[PDB]
Amino acid sequence: PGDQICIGYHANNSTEQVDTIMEKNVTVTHAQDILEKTHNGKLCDLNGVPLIL
Amino acid sequence: EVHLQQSGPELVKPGASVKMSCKTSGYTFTEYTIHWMKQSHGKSLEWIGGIFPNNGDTTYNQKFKVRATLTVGRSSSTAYMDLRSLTSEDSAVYYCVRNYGSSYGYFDVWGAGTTVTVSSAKTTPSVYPLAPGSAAQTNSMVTLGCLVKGYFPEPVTVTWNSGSLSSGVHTFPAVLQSDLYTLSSSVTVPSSTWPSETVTCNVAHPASSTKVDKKIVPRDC
Ligand SMILES: *[C@@H]1O[C@H](CO)[C@@H](O[C@@H]2O[C@H](CO)[C@@H](O[C@@H]3O[C@H](CO)[C@@H](O)[C@H](O)[C@@H]3O)[C@H](O)[C@H]2NC(C)=O)[C@H](O)[C@H]1NC(C)=O
Repeated sequence: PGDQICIGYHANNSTEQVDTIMEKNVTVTHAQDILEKTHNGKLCDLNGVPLIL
Repeated sequence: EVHLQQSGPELVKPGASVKMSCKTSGYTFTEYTIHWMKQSHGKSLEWIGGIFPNNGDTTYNQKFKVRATLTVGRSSSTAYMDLRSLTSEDSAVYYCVRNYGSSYGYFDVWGAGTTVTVSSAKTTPSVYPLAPGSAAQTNSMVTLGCLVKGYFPEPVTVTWNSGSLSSGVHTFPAVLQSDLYTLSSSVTVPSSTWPSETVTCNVAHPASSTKVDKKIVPRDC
């Protein structure tokens, strides 16, 4: 019957999970991966300069 | 060692196609990109292309994209280049070269050079000994000679005493005379050695399967 205003927070279709001390696998709206896990499996030149024996 | 053995000098009718080869040896074929360089006779070096053996990826220059084609025979440890529909333009020398690392690399081991000649001309020398004048002698040292005239195409190899004499020798560059090449050689020995010493001129022209010897006989007078 009356005008109203609501306070609320964001949500989305994210499936990204994150861990904490008290809880594991917490789905979260946004997360940043900070661990690199891939390499090119090759020995390469370093900044335009290796001696391969 | 890091040797790169490449194809032998070639002649192509204008409009035809060549396929010079470069055989790798002494290192692991599959670790380095092989490239081709063209040098317009005594002028400037041009980059043609590169190919990495292990998977056969190619990298071309704008200029040669069309006319050129790098290929690689992994079992053969061999890199090939193919030039299609040639002109006078392509008459120059082609070097098969190993570049060290990638896009930002230096060419460390350069091959000999396959030299291509593009002319409609037929394969064609004649060797003439050069004994000094009957009444004139250059003092302490006698200059002797050998004349190669009227042959095509380049090149020819001139040796003195099957190669054992390598000292006073000058072999001059060939020149074009009535659309044929002509060159001369000059062996210089001490006046006492000649005519006592056997001075023979050994000339070879692969393109015609010709090998000739001429002995310098003093002036019959
Ligand atoms: C967050 O949830 C993920 C997904 O369930 C958890 O990873 C999963 O952990 C289970 C074990 O509970 C893994 O099962 C295992 O699979 C191997 C495959 O060889 C097999 O030997 C058994 O079935 C074994 O139980 C499952 O593979 C794994 N899934 C993925 C994608 O890694 C993870 O444990 C959870 N994180 C926390 C903090 O609980």
